[PDB]
Amino acid sequence: ASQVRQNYHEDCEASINKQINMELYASYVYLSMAYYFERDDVALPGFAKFFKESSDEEREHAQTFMKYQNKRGGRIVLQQIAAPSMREWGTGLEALQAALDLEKQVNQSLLELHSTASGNNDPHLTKLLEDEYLEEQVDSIKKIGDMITKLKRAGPTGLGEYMFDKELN
Amino acid sequence: ASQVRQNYHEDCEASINKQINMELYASYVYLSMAYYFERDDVALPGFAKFFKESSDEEREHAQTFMKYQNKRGGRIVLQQIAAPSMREWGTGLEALQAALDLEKQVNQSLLELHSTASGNNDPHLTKLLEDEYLEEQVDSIKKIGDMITKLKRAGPTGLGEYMFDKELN
Amino acid sequence: ASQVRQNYHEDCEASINKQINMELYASYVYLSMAYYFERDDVALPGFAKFFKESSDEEREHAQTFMKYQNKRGGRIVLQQIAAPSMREWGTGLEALQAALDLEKQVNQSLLELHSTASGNNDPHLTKLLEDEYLEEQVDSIKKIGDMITKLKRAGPTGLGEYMFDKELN
Amino acid sequence: ASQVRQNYHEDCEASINKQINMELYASYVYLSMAYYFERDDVALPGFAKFFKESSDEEREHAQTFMKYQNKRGGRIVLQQIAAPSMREWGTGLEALQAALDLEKQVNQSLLELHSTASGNNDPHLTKLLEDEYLEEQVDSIKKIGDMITKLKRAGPTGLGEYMFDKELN
Ligand SMILES: [Fe+3]
Ligand SMILES: [Fe+3]
Ligand SMILES: [Fe+3]
Ligand SMILES: [Fe+3]
Repeated sequence: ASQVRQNYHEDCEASINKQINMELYASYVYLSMAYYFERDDVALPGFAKFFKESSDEEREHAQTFMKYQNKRGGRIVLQQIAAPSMREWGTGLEALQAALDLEKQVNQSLLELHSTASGNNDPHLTKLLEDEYLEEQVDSIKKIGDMITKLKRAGPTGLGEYMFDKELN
Repeated sequence: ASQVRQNYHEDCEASINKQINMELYASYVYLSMAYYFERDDVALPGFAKFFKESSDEEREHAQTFMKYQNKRGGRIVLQQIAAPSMREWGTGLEALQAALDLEKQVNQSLLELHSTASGNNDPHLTKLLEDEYLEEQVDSIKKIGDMITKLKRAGPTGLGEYMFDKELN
Repeated sequence: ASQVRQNYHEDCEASINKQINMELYASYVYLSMAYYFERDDVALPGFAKFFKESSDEEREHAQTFMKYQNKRGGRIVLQQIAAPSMREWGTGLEALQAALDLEKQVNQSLLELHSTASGNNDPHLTKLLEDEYLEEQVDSIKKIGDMITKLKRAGPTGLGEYMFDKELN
Repeated sequence: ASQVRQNYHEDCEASINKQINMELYASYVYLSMAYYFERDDVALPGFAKFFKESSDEEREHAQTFMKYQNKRGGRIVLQQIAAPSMREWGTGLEALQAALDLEKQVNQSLLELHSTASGNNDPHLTKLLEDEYLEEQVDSIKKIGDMITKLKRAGPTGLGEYMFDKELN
């Protein structure tokens, strides 16, 4: 064990590692989405910049978990990162319904982790998750939900999608 | 009691108290509409900003009458504020016609209050109403009218509404 | 309907709607007190400014819950806002003890709402309540307490109240 | 008659002259009050500055009436100015109850004049009075009423009056 380790149970150390992987996976789906919308036969630069910033952001989240793992005395164990579930991501609206569901799975994974931290009476870890991750996921979800409604209104394809893309840039 | 009351009749004092309630109700209707247009399944932020400013400006008008009541010597009587007729305000065009409707009611009330003021030979109260309320009300009716015409032209729903929303923002 | 709702239970949604009403009522009580202390026969402008800011900060809290309801997926239900228990709030000290009383009621409500949030394992709702409401409420109770003690020392009426008013300004 | 005179009835010309005198008289009472409070055995510099500014202000009002008399084609007829009703003005509170009543008489005289202007269908003159004089008198009255209440609270004499005077400076 570690010299700084205090009130840090093996269960929570294990879930932070699985969470790290999950965040890297989401970062990777989003990176895949960013350059999909930069294809000449797609050409949605607003959508691309948006999923690029999302990929950055998820990768940021993984690093903060890694830093926390070290801060409490746990040990970072890095696993394989899966291929993006798709190689081609469809229409703008389809890519957004995808990210909505993906941020929801992550939200679900984070809430299960907060439950683990309560159960093990780790107030430091519950505060971490309530302040850096659960706040972030709920805002992210609401933002994409707004976007899905806005994009459906403009017409999810054709001229409306062209205009919506501009406003996302 | 009061030491400033001069040429201030009781049915004008009563009218002002009843007007303060009407203004607070309208403030709460526009507040209601404000947040309706933030629901993730409505997502019309321009409509939301326009109605939040409207809630503000109506609450201001109520405050201004409260200040007036005291300036003249009358006594403020605040009644309960009715719940808005709706929880869901429908489409952007339906909410605009609701506001147009509502502004005209407030205008009619204000014009009755102006009449009562003349009837009792209160030139101060008429001046207050003419400079502070009837001027603003007729302006605000003309604007919501312009808005309704523009929105019907842009196509009341669809891409047009998405575009008309962005100008309101 | 909503596309963002995740881990958002109905009795928390209901509590938030009932809390929004409570906040709007308190906003209207402080509004009432605000203008009471402007009557030409009361003329306590420091007390008036303190209660007008209080009306503002309570209306803000209601708005913040409204924003939260939408962020989580719940649906805002606005009820009628009761008329304040009084039209004349008595002396400066009597109005302060009224506010102290009222703030504690809101605090008790908020603490019940926090309890309901834990009961349903909503760590987001507890975090919202802890950072946004319980923190501000306990601060505001401590301030009105300090105020009440100072005003009783300065002599609750008389010259002391005239002087204590000027500090509040 | 005059080359610019249009829709200006002899009645309204006559009342503007009596009003001019009245304003000069009030200016003169206030000048008398200003230097009363500068006596070594009184020494209330706040009260003095306040009635000095009032004397200025009333004298200003008389001039604006004179200018209006010329603007419409009437002719300024200047009468004797009475001695101030008192040579010694008593306590601070007594001087303020005096000015309150004096501004009320003037308000009464102005309202009678507005009535004359309505009766003669002179919209220019009713607008003049509603915008430069009735607005001014109601504010003045409310201000002095506030002051009478504030001063009674501080204790209308002794230490409280000393402190109130400072705040008026
Ligand atoms: Fe993440
Ligand atoms: Fe209004
Ligand atoms: Fe509150
Ligand atoms: Fe005057």
